Formats: sequence, structure tokens, C-alpha cells
Amino acid sequence: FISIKGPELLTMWFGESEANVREIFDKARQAAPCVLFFDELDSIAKARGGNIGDGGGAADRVINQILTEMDGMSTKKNVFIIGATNRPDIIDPAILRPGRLDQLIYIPLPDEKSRVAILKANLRKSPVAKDVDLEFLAKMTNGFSGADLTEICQRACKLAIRESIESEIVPEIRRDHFEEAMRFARRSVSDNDIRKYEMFAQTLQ
Amino acid sequence: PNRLIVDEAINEDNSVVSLSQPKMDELQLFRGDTVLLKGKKRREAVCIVLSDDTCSDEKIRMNRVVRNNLRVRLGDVISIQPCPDVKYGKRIHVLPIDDTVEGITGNLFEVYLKPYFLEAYRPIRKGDIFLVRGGMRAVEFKVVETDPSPYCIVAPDTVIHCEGEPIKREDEEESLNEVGYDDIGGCRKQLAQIKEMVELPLRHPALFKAIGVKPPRGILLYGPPGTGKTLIARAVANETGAFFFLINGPEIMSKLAGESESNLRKAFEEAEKNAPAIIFIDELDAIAPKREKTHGEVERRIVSQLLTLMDGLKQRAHVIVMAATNRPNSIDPALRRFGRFDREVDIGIPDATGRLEILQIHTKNMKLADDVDLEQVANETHGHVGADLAALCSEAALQAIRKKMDLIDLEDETIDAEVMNSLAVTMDDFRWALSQSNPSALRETVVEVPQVTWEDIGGLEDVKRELQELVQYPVEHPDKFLKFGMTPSKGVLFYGPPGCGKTLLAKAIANECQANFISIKGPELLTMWFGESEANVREIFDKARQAAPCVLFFDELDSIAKARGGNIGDGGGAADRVINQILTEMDGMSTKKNVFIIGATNRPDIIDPAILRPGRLDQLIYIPLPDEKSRVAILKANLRKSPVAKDVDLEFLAKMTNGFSGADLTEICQRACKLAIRESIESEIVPEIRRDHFEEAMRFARRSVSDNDIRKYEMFAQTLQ
Amino acid sequence: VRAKLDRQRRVFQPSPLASQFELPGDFFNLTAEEIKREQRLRSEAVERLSVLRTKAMREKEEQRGLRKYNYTLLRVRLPDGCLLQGTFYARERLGAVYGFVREALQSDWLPFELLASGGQKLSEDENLALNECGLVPSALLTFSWDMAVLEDIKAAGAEPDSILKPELLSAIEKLL
Amino acid sequence: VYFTCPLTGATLRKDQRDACIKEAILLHFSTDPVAASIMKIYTFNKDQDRVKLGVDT
Ligand SMILES: Nc1ncnc2c1ncn2[C@@H]1O[C@H](COP(=O)(O)OP(=O)(O)O)[C@@H](O)[C@H]1O
Ligand SMILES: Nc1ncnc2c1ncn2[C@@H]1O[C@H](COP(=O)(O)OP(=O)(O)O)[C@@H](O)[C@H]1O
Repeated sequence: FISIKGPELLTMWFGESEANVREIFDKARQAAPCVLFFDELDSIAKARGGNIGDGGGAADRVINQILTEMDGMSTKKNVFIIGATNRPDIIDPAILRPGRLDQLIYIPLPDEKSRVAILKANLRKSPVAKDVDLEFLAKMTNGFSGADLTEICQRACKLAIRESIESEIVPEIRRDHFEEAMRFARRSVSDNDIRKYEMFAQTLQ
Repeated sequence: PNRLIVDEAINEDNSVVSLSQPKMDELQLFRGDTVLLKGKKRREAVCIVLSDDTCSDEKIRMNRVVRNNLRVRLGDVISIQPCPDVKYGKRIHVLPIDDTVEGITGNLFEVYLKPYFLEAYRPIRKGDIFLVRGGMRAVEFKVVETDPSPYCIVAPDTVIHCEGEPIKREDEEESLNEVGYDDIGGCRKQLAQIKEMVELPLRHPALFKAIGVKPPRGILLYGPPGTGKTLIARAVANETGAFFFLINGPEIMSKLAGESESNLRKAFEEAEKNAPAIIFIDELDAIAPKREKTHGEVERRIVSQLLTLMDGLKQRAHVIVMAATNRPNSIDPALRRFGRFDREVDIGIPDATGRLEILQIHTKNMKLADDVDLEQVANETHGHVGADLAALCSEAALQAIRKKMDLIDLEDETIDAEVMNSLAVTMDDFRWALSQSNPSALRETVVEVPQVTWEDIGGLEDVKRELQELVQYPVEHPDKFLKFGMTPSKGVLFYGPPGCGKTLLAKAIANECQANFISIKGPELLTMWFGESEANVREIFDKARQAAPCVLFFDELDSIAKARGGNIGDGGGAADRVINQILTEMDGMSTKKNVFIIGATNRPDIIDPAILRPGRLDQLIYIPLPDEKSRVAILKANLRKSPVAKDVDLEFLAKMTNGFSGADLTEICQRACKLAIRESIESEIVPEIRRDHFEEAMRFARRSVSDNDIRKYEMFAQTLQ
Repeated sequence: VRAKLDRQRRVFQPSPLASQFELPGDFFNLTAEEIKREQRLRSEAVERLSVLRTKAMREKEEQRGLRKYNYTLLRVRLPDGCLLQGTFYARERLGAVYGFVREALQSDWLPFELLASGGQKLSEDENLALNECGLVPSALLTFSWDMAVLEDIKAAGAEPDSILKPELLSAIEKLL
Repeated sequence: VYFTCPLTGATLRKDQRDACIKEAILLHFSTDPVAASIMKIYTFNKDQDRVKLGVDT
């Protein structure tokens, strides 16, 4: 797995060193079988102002080198390229043409049964009391993302740790710590953004 | 029993040693009793025993004068044998050592020996060497005759005699003018770090002889020129007794091909022949500059010879090689690979305390006038290094010499001791020299422990506690963090209105931790952005590690976002070259490096959100405008340094200044101070700040944070809580 | 009602034989056991300077050292080679030491001075406590007659060969 | 450390001080009960601020 994160795509863009894209794809050819993941493909568009920016198009030096290398890569090398973006409305549409990332998958906010699964997975690292009703929490966190459920898990953990330390101046996270965490935790994706994401996915059918 | 390990002394007096009180209790001796110390080569010394709160139970603290008389060095062992039978002396004959009395003549008794022993009751033994300072000269004397033997206590009734030629020093005895640890002022920690790295492989090499793991072979000292890099290397060699072999770039580089390599490898051969030995290579960046910067045969060939000689140290047992450079990145990277020069120490720039210590060292021989205050000098000499403080003391001495020598009119081959004894250096001569001196380290970043303490910050009682907990809890309860799978945070972001104490909070926690404070301001982040030199961010984080324990404070995180518009906006977004490198470096910092990273912004809505992702500034503290009781505390803190009349009602001011920040309350205080000064000057051509001065100040002082700006911060604070 | 602290005034005579001792050469050879404690303290000293710790943690280290002593045993070295010793509370005033010495002197009316172990003069008129003077939990004081009377003693040819009363000297003990 | 008992003249150590003086005060009741109880009020009670308030009342 080759992890190319936003800051790496931004570093090449900012310094006008898009030639380094060839070395990234060379790693994929030599590391095969491999999965080449380009995270935050819109990081440059956002670094260009995102919602407004300049008057130019979505194409830039880094993505153009990526598109070139993809066209020169055969499926016979056992290399599969995955992208991710949270702002598809500003991504260079060339990446979705045949021969590139032609497949599109929409990943919605998790539903009730998935949010419970996320809370249970995130809490595998800490002792949690049996009084904690994770299904009740999932029912309330209807608009929360998986990243937001993690903050709830960590916030309740922080409270349990603080109380344990103070008791010597406790053995597990109690329901009160999760209910208190719910007083500060917020969804990172607003209702306006949820509708925008759903309407975009609907437009693509 | 009754055998202790020799350590360094704090007391500057040459006739005393310090023991830990429980050992004085076991020996049934009291503070002030005279004891004998048994050293090496069937020698002994007599001294007075005291005690302090810092000596280890199993150590004896004695200075260089006492250690040399016993022919012992730090880490050796001596025996203590009380000698209460010592009697008062009747006549002692003392003569100077020729090596230190040259070019000077006069009545040495009146200048040196008389005030030295005057009501001091120092123990004296035949054959002892002791040091007396004065007249800008360090003169040491040998005792050649004592009426009682072999030792006695000097008394006011003891005859002190001194007739005869100066004595030639024995070749087995070292001069007291040689550099040692007592000649080093600031950077005490770096010296302690070197002690651990150097004493072990040279004193206890057998730990590595049998085991398959080789010791560190090289130590690279770096920092601005004139900070003592060479001084430390020499002092360590002298204190441990190793042979010191001096190498420097220019000496090798000035030679032709063949001659340069011959001299370099000859030094290594001599270091082995005379082992234990320390090889000090100065200006390492001159002998071994970056390869991509040079194409000459000598510049590359001498590096190959050095690399082979360093690797050959596996056979050259008991030899360590030290080197000095200006920066760790100015030398051929091959030298810094495991083995060779794998360990390095940042000497840095002395702070206000270190500068005072350095001045006190250089003035040891100087007769300072009563008006001289070296602490005032140390506070003014910002940006100076030890090389500049040495020049400062010399210039102050020369100014005093000219002023009095023009009146003395002594033209001869020698100088009278009496006229030097009466030559005092006044504060005007130091102030004059300060105006003529120019710091050599004014461009380099100065990192020191800040002077801001918790008493200087009004309000924010809960933030003060939170910052303390973030420091003690990760080490007072590591089992509770591990039990719950929680990683302690290593940084915090402060946000809110300007002028509320964001910087003071970072300094105050550094102060109370006694940690170094590294201040990065907007202009520095902007300089790296504008100049496309974001690579320098790595140097900032590397400084934080070397300065640990330290607080790494990144102020004005929004400086670049605002430079790109902030309220309007150009063609860019939130990310930039500098913040991207900062985020990358943060991910490499471990919680065990004793570095606490603090950020601050006045516009948290336009800072790259990545800074708050897990592993970065995970703690987030809001700093609101002070409330009524806090504003009173702020006014009292701001006025702490000035006289304030009893008619000044600080609560009344706080009640009115509802929208004022802490910085705005300072403007009121400073205006009232200026007005009090103006009135005093007018009356001379009143001694305390009166309510009239504060009421007039209120006519101009205004709140800098509007109601709309307060809501802007509330919206962000409620979003992330 | 509180028991009066008994000064237990004594005069001692040192025995020159206590200072006669010879060490074999191997007595100065540092052992591996001592090297382990010395090397441990070297690493601990660097670790102390290295740690980021708040003042509350620093207090716990200081507090370990601080609170032991509430008494003192003082000794005075006299010009005649005798040692005068007595016991005091740590908060006792310097004036009690003068009185203690005056009661032991052959001539209690003859002006004298007591100097501390560092050469600092202790003035009889300065009502400071022994724990404030640096004379706790033990100290040796230096006795000397006032210079005014020393000039008359020397000018008359009188050797001051007895400092203390024969009443105490008849009970002089050797140091053991 | 040695101490003299002002009521008996006995030589005491640091640990024997209160034991001998308290005994001498309790024995003194056979000669002068008022003087013995006065010594007991000031001597036995470690809290002198309460003794001053008790005596004044
Ligand atoms: N930290 C320090 N403490 C005391 N003296 C110092 C210190 N740093 C420099 N000095 C003084 O400044 C001078 C430094 O010159 P030198 O010995 O050539 O070393 P370097 O040039 O490597 O600093 C010496 O006179 C030294 O005593
Ligand atoms: N909470 C406070 N307590 C006392 N003084 C304050 C406080 N906040 C601000 N000040 C005053 O404002 C001045 C600037 O504070 P500073 O921390 O530099 O602000 P900033 O962090 O916004 O740069 C200080 O000199 C101080 O006197």
C-alpha cells in the first residue's frame, strides 16, 4: 500500500516539482502487486481557494503528471489506483474518464447499525463499563461521521482518566463519561453539507 | 570507611572543602574543624571542612587548588583524617612561583599575602601551593618553611616572611592558569552531557573491550563562534588528565596535498601512543565541508583520510575525537554516520544568568569598584557570547589602566604591584566598553528560560492549572494512560482575542518548569514563506529537541493566511509551504523528548485545520477577555514595578474598562507612568503615580477588541468546545 | 515548667597520635562497585537536567533533603591550644555563647571576640539565633582577645598561657 | 543531650524531661495544692494559647 497524503501532493504543487509524480508511480510499478492511494485529491484545489480561488480550471501540474502516468500504466502490472476526495465538485473531471478512476463509489455517513459498530471498534482500546448504552448514543449521533464517533470515544476516555487521577489527590469508562462527552461532541458535517453530498450522488445516479 | 569520591566545589575559597552533613556526623567533626586529606603519591593536604545542602553523601567537594595539592582528579578517592591537634603557627616563609610572577615587581606581601591571610585562619602545610588574585594577575605561592611542622593554622600573630627569588615550578605540577571546569560559566548542562559521554569510554573502557558493542568515538560540538567550544574541549582534557591534541581546519588546509594528510594522521598516531587522549578538530566545516560545495583534491582527500582515521579508532583504545563546527549541517554528512561523530551537543548562546557567570570569571583578577554591578552588565549585553564578554572585561580594564597610568607615569620593564593593587575598574569604564563592544551573535536566535512567572498573569486560574497538569500527569500516572489506551498530548493551541496573555502563558509554564522558551513570530514564518526557505522549519524543531526541556511557541499561526488575504483572499487557500513543513516535523516529535509545543492565533477560523489533528496540538484552550476581578489583577500586575498612590482605585478602573483586553489595561498603566514622569521632570526644572494620572490616561485608552470580534471567537469556541 | 538545657561545658586536649596513620597504595584504587554508583550518578545528573517537570515535582526532590536538625553542639578553639565545648538549642541566641565562654574564662571581664568558621565576626550585641548564624547542628568558633588588651598584654611581657578557669581545666579530657 | 529539672535538680535526657517534671508537680500537691495545680495548668498543656484563655476566664 502506497500512501500519498494531501501534504505530499501539496508539496509537489507548491514547489513546482511535479516531476516527483513519476517516482511515485515508479514505486507502484516496482512494488507490485500494490494499491496506490492518492488521498485528498482536492487538496490543491482547496489550496487554490477551494470555493472561490482564481479564475483557472481544475487542472494543475501535479494532477496532469498523475494523469499522464496512469495512461502509461497497464493493468498487467497488478497495480490498482484508488483516490479519495471530500469535495468532488472541484476535482479535475479528467480523473474520471475511461483509463483513469472511471469507477465511482459514494460513501455516505454511517447509519444507526454502522455507528454502533464504529463505537464498538473504537472502544476496543479501553475498558468500558457494561452500563454504557452504545445503541442509545448511536441513535442520538444521527448526523455524525465515523471520525466524530471517535472523538466521543476519546472524550469519554479522557474524562475517565482525569477522574481516576483526581481520586488519588475510575477502573473503566462509565455511562456518565459518555453522556458528558455528548454535551461537547458535535457533528463535523452540517445538514447543508449532507444535502449537498446526497444531491451530488443522486445527480451521478 | 572515611573515604569519599572527589567532586567539584562551589565555594570559591581555596582553604575549605564541603562534606555532606551525615558524613561529618559519622566522623564526629564540626563545621570549621581542620582535617587532613590523604591523596596520591604519599601526599596530603590540610583544609577546613564545611557543609552544604547540595553535596552527595559519598562525595567530597574540593576545588582545583586543593585537588592539585593532593595530585587527584575528579572521580578519584581520598581519605579524611581529622587533625584537631593542629596548632597556630609562629613563622611561615612563602615564596611566589616564577611562572606567574613575571614583569611585575613590588612588595608581594602587602599586595597579596597580607590580605589573603588577614583574619582568615587558613590551614597551611609545607609544600602546599595556593592562589591569590589581584592586580589583574593570578599569582600562586609555595610554602617553603613552617616553624611548626608539617602544618599549622595561620593567625594574626604569625610572622609571614617572603625573601628570595621566585621558585621554578616542578614539571610534575600543573599551573593553576590552565583551563578547567571552574573557568566555564554558562552552558553548564552541555558540560554535564559531555562528562557522561567522555569519562566513561576513557576511564572505564573495559565495559566496551569485552562486549561486542563499540563505544561512541566522536562528539561534535556546535554553535556560534565564541561560545566556548574549544574551551570546553580543553577543560575536559585537563580535568580528566587525557592528552589534548589540537587540530584545526586552516592549519591542515593551508598545507599541500600529502603534507595535509600526513599531519592529520600523525596526530592520531600520537593520541594512541600517549593514550588516553582527546583529539579536538576545530572548524570541522573547514577541513570537511559539504562535498557538493567543493571539487578540489585536497578538500575531498583530507575528508577521506579523516574518515579512515575515525574508523580506525576501534583499535586505538582509550582515544576519543571531539570536533567543533558552527552548524551540524555545514559538514560532510559522512562524518555524522553511526560511529565516527554520532553524538553532538548544542552549546548555544549564554543567557542572562550565564553571561553574569562569564563576567564574574573574567573579573576574578580585576579590582572592581563598589559601583560596579556585573548583573546590570549581563542584562545589557544581549546577543553577546563569552568571546565578547571577555573582550568587554579587557576593554573596561584597559580604560581604567589608561586613566590612572597616565597619572602614575611608571616607564620601566616591570610594573609595580602596589599601583596595580590600587587600580580599580569603575562602572563608567564598563559602560564605556559596552558602547564600544559589538556582539558577534546578534543575528542568531537567542533561546533562554523566560523571566515571566505565574504572578505576572492576571486571571486565567484554570488555564494555569491545566498547563501544569499537562506536564506532571503524563509521568505521575503513566499506568492510567496505558490502562485506558490514551497517548498523552504534547501540545496545545491557544485562541481568542489579542492581548489576553497567550504568549505569557507559554512563557510562564516554561519559567516554572525552568525550561527554555523558543519564540517563533509571524515575521519569521512569513520570511520562510516569502523567501521559499521553508526547509529551515526543521532547524526550529531540531533546536527544540536540543534545547529540551523547552517550550516551542509558534505565534501568529495565521500570519501567512492573513498575508494571503484573510478577510479578502488571493489565489491560495489555507495550506502553505511553511505550515506543511511544520506539520510534517511535528509528527516526528515523541512525548519523551521533553518538548511542549504551543501555538497561538488571533484568527482561528483561517488557520490550517490540520494543526488540530490527532498527534499535533491536541489540547485546545480558549482565552477570553478578562472579567472584572481579572482586570483588577491585571492592573496590579502591570503596576507591580511602579509606585502607586493610595488614592488610585484600581477596582473603579476595572469596572469601567469592561471591553478592554489585558494589553489595553497595560496602555492605561503605561500612560499613567509616563504622566507621572512628565510631572516630576517639570517640577525639577509627584514621586508616585496618582489617580489624576490614571484619569487622564483614561481619556486616550480604548478597547482594541470590539463586540463583533468577541462573538467571532465565541462562535469558533462553541463549534469545537 | 521546662527542664533547663545543661551546657555540659567541657575542655578537651587533642592527642597528636590521632593524626598518625599510613595508607597502603591499593587504598586509593577505585573499585567496580564504586564505579557503578559514580556512573549511575553521572547518568542521573543528566536525566535531572533533561526532564520537563513542573515546580510541584521539583518540591518533592528538595523536601527529601530539608528537615532534620533542631539542636547544636559548639566548640571554641582557644589561643592556648585547648578546646571548649558546650550544647545549645538550634534557635538559641548568639548572646548565650558569649555568656557560656565568659563563665569558663579565667578572666570573664577581659574583652574578647568570637569568629565563625568562614572568618565572619559574630558580634555579642547582635541578637541572632545559632540557626541564623550558620552554627547548626555543629560548629567550631575561633577565640581571640580584643586587640586593645592584646597590646597591653604584649607590651607588659605577659604570656597569655591560660585562657580558662583552673576549675574546668582540672577536668580536661583527651579527644577519643 | 542533658537537661536539669528545676523542681528536683535531677539530670535528665531529651526523652525524660516531661516525665520527671510532671511527677514533681503531681508530688508538690502534698505541700501546696494551689501552686501544684498552677504548675500543672501551664506545664502539662502543650497549647499555651488555650492556657492563657483558660487562666484569664
Ligand atoms: N561559556 C564560557 N564560559 C567562560 N568563558 C567563555 C565561555 N565561552 C567563551 N569564553 C571565553 O571566550 C574565549 C573563547 O575563545 P576560544 O578559547 O578560542 O574558544 P572559541 O573561539 O571556540 O569560543 C576564551 O577567552 C574563553 O575563556
Ligand atoms: N492576562 C494578563 N495578565 C497580565 N497582563 C497581561 C495579560 N494579558 C495581556 N497582558 C499585557 O499585555 C502585554 C502583551 O501580552 P502578550 O501575551 O504579548 O499578548 P499576545 O500574546 O497577544 O502577543 C503584556 O506585556 C502584558 O502586560
